[PDB]
Amino acid sequence: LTESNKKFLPFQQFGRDIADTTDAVRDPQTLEILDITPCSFGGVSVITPGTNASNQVAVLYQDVNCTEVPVAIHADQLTPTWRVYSTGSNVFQTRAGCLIGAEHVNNSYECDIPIGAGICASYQTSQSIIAYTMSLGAQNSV
Amino acid sequence: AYSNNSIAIPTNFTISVTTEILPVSMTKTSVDCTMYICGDSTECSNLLLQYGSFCTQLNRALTGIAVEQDKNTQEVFAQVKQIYKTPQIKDFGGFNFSQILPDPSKPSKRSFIEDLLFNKVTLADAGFIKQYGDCLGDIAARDLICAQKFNGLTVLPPLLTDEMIAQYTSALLAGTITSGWTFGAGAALQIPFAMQMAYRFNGIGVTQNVLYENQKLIANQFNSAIGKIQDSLSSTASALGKLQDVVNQNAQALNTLVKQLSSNFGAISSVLNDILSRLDPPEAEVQIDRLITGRLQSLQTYVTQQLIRAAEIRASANLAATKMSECVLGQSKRVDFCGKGYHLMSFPQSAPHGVVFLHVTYVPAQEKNFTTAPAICHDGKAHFPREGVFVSNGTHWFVTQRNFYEPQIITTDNTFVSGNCDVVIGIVNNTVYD
Amino acid sequence: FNGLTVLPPLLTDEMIAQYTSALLAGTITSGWTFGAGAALQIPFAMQMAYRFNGIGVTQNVLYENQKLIANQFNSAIGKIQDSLSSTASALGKLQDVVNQNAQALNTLVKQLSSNFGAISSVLNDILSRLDPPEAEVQIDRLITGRLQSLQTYVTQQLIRAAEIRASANLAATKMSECVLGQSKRVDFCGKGYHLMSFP
Amino acid sequence: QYGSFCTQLNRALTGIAVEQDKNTQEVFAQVKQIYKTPQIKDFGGFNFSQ
Ligand SMILES: *[C@@H]1O[C@H](CO)[C@@H](O)[C@H](O)[C@H]1NC(C)=O
Ligand SMILES: *[C@@H]1O[C@H](CO)[C@@H](O)[C@H](O)[C@H]1NC(C)=O
Ligand SMILES: *[C@@H]1O[C@H](CO)[C@@H](O)[C@H](O)[C@H]1NC(C)=O
Ligand SMILES: *[C@@H]1O[C@H](CO)[C@@H](O)[C@H](O)[C@H]1NC(C)=O
Ligand SMILES: *[C@@H]1O[C@H](CO)[C@@H](O)[C@H](O)[C@H]1NC(C)=O
Ligand SMILES: *[C@@H]1O[C@H](CO)[C@@H](O)[C@H](O)[C@H]1NC(C)=O
Ligand SMILES: *[C@@H]1O[C@H](CO)[C@@H](O)[C@H](O)[C@H]1NC(C)=O
Ligand SMILES: *[C@@H]1O[C@H](CO)[C@@H](O)[C@H](O)[C@H]1NC(C)=O
Ligand SMILES: *[C@@H]1O[C@H](CO)[C@@H](O)[C@H](O)[C@H]1NC(C)=O
Ligand SMILES: *[C@@H]1O[C@H](CO)[C@@H](O)[C@H](O)[C@H]1NC(C)=O
Ligand SMILES: *[C@@H]1O[C@H](CO)[C@@H](O)[C@H](O)[C@H]1NC(C)=O
Repeated sequence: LTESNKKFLPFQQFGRDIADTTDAVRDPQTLEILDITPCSFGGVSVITPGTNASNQVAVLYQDVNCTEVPVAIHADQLTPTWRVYSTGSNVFQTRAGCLIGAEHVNNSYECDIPIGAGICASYQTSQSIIAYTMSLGAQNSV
Repeated sequence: AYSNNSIAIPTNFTISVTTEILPVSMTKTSVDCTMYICGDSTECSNLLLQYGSFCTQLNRALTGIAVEQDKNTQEVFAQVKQIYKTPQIKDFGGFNFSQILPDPSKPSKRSFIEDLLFNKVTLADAGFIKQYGDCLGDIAARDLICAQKFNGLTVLPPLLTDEMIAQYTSALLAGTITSGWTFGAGAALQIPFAMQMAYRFNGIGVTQNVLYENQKLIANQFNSAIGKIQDSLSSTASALGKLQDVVNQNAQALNTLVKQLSSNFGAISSVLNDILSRLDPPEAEVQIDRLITGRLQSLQTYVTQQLIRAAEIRASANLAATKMSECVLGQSKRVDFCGKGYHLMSFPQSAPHGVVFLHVTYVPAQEKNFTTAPAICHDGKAHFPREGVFVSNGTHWFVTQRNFYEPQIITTDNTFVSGNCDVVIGIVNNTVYD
Repeated sequence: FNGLTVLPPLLTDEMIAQYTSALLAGTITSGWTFGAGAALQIPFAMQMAYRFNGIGVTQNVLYENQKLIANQFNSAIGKIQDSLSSTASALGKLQDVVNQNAQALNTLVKQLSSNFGAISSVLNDILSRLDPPEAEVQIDRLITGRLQSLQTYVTQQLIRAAEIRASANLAATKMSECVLGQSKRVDFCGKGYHLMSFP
Repeated sequence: QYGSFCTQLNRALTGIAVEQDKNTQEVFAQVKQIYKTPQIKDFGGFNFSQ
């Protein structure tokens, strides 16, 4: 529940969404409009090497800027060792959302784990997860 | 006007540039198994747990579709792994490639025709933007995108950005204009452009002296054809129907999937909230089960249509890859494969979720009827031309090539002797100077 | 009477025959020139010599043995006609497509008699015997079954349409390459060294 | 109360019919100039009457 700028009719009580969903509800005691948002965030992708390799993972949040990552995923009411992936230090912003848990490097290699928008991830040396811009090939001229 | 002794030989020619548009990939999507059916309800999720692995199969199929979309793009555009850069010079013997070569001025290194093509598609990339800040406190209701996002439906971005695709196309163009077809079979070997055009003319069956003697006219015709193509693109908008059709079909499918959430499917209400509010659980299981069955059938229908569309797009991408490899990386002798006429060259241009080919062909212009004979008789021997046909100007007899009128005096080098004059039918009498 | 109809094709068979006749006239009076632009006249023997040069045999071979080759062509056409007029299993593909479509439609019609778990498959004798709120359950079961049948039919139709589209693309390529020109691809326009094709 | 279940079926069937017509047009309409058969049959001994 949050505060809403929507205006209801004087006798209205509920607000319905396009897909027959409740959007905003008027509080019966204090006559204010509160909008309803699901607390489940869709668009979480887990980047991992094989389980035989390691247990480190890097989380990608789709279409979110990392200023409001803890707010979007409700990091307050989350267990520990998940609040680490919300407000971290290896925070990298891409056009496909922004990736937390991988160190950004300026060296371009061949794509290993495709993430999106020209960014690929790889597991390299001790060992850690690095993210980089994929390389199309060797530069040449005629 | 068929006759058994009449032939027609073209005298002039026209250089025409045509356009071909082929869809390569479609949008990649993901669906949340639980948030679409039983969104934010522990009871409904517990009930959905009793349906087994229904939605894991849907996720697997959608993942395969996305992977094959990326694979289609890679196969179409990553033929060469060496990124040749455009030369600083533009001395291509009168040919003007500025309309298709990259323009550094634009923020995205794209050419004029590419800018036209990307501006001709009215999609605005609706999957993008909406960075979870747009679906927040506002006076208006949710857009058609926030409804998809809040119900578990998402769009995955393509692996290759449009700038990388433009770089690939630019490398292909630079290679094909500075080396010919040699850069596809191995290392790129430099060659002046007029020589390459002479090689193509020899490939289509016209002697290279025709190109050499009329270089300026051919260059002007090519420039005019490119200008006409640019004007046609800048005037009309229905030439890009296929890409817009793919985008519209995918968007309509997603919108219908969202709008299907309001169906009752035989239950008291389509809203999950006001079933658990009014009905005690063991009585509510019936309504919840009906809703689950309906909403699970909707996803299966969506996934099946997506798989069929993906198969069609894969076929189109395979055709596009073959067209690139044959028309762009070489010269194709297949009829009606790289443009109507006699193929000379093709130029690739990037388009939104597609490719555009600029086929360059050779077309005869003006014909002239003549009198022809299969063979020429002599003192006990029959004569046939090595390469060409026999043509008479009413009084004399000449030999000329097939696709261009260039009469020559009949000598020993033109014709070879085989047999005698009685066996051949239609053999005429004329002198053969040595 | 149950809502299933067949739409007629846009092109009648006479228009298709006109198209094929135009293609035949062009390919016998001009060669391959009518596919690349304006049709240019040429005597037929010279066109056959051009094809012989295309397959790697000098045109004097055709010129010296014109009568024998013409007789062989006529005999081959006669044998093709006799084989067509004798057997009937050479057209299995078209008959198979027609039979599959007809069987699909007939099965869709015959599926209307399934109960799908209701008291009766006839809609009339449910509303005749059951009051509406009690009849809603039976009506819903029947609706679900008859709606699943249509979905199965449509999915099968889409798959068959994809196959037919692939076949049509192959046919168009074959027409453009074998009919409008001479093809050097092996086993694409007949076994051997291709000379010409007629649609 | 079942929503747009059958509109999708109608759309798919319409697309199938349209693509059938498109297939016929692509196969048979390669040339738009209707050449007529010549009055003569002097094709050097070749018989095309069948
Ligand atoms: C309802 O009662 C509470 C408690 O007295 C009060 O704070 C609130 O303003 C009241 N609301 C209305 C609409 O009367
Ligand atoms: C994981 O797979 C590799 C591949 O053979 C194997 O060498 C390794 O032992 C596996 N790890 C475990 C814990 O079995
Ligand atoms: C949200 O993301 C954009 C990226 O386009 C960024 O520029 C902006 O600063 C972010 N919001 C905040 C409050 O930082
Ligand atoms: C990589 O580039 C960024 C941006 O220029 C820079 O801040 C960072 O220090 C670079 N990393 C290294 C190891 O130099
Ligand atoms: C065919 O050629 C012969 C000469 O060999 C000529 O007499 C005859 O008129 C020609 N046929 C036609 C229809 O003109
Ligand atoms: C071919 O056409 C061009 C364009 O009209 C013309 O300038 C040129 O003179 C023509 N050539 C011949 C040989 O007629
Ligand atoms: C090529 O065309 C552009 C515009 O179409 C023109 O500005 C440029 O001067 C042309 N190139 C040459 C060498 O004239
Ligand atoms: C050449 O002559 C034939 C017969 O005399 C005639 O039918 C044909 O139209 C002529 N060609 C041209 C281009 O006039
Ligand atoms: C045909 O061309 C030759 C070549 O110059 C010329 O000598 C002859 O007079 C021409 N014939 C006619 C009928 O104009
Ligand atoms: C050419 O020679 C043949 C026999 O060798 C003869 O019948 C014919 O009349 C000759 N033609 C001319 C124009 O003299
Ligand atoms: C061509 O064949 C038909 C029957 O097969 C025959 O009637 C006709 O005479 C033949 N053509 C010629 C020129 O003999």
